[PDB]
Amino acid sequence: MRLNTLSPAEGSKKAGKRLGRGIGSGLGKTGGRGHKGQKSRSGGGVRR
RNA sequence: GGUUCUCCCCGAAAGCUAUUUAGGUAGCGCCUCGUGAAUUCAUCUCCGGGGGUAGAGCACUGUUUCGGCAAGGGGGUCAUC
Ligand SMILES: [Mg+2]
Ligand SMILES: [Mg+2]
Ligand SMILES: [Mg+2]
Ligand SMILES: [Mg+2]
Ligand SMILES: [Mg+2]
Ligand SMILES: [Mg+2]
Ligand SMILES: [Mg+2]
Ligand SMILES: [Mg+2]
Ligand SMILES: [Mg+2]
Ligand SMILES: [Mg+2]
Ligand SMILES: [Mg+2]
Ligand SMILES: [Mg+2]
Repeated sequence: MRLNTLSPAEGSKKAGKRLGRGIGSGLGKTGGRGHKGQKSRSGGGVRR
């Protein structure tokens, strides 16, 4: 127990998705939106 | 139109329905991750079923040719009260 030996529970912290950061990321160009509809646009999508 | 580091595992759709809808979107179908559960599911063999397609046929609804039977047509001639 020193200020540089404390570590979080396992599974307690998970990295966020980061869209549009290359091929390898698995989340490049389109960023998980597919091609070219209303739902791909910034602000795009239909009301409830 | 563009969307910037890496590796591992799985892996579609371009259909149906609706839409001032048709290059948009929503539910379902197909993809993924998780949880739960029945020999649940597949192929083969044997058993039980309904069919009206392929082929065929011409009783029926239609169509078609030839021959006998000819109803009855129509043509001559006299009649034509
Ligand atoms: Mg990822
Ligand atoms: Mg990908
Ligand atoms: Mg694009
Ligand atoms: Mg399109
Ligand atoms: Mg789309
Ligand atoms: Mg805008
Ligand atoms: Mg694969
Ligand atoms: Mg179909
Ligand atoms: Mg209808
Ligand atoms: Mg039968
Ligand atoms: Mg038939
Ligand atoms: Mg036939």
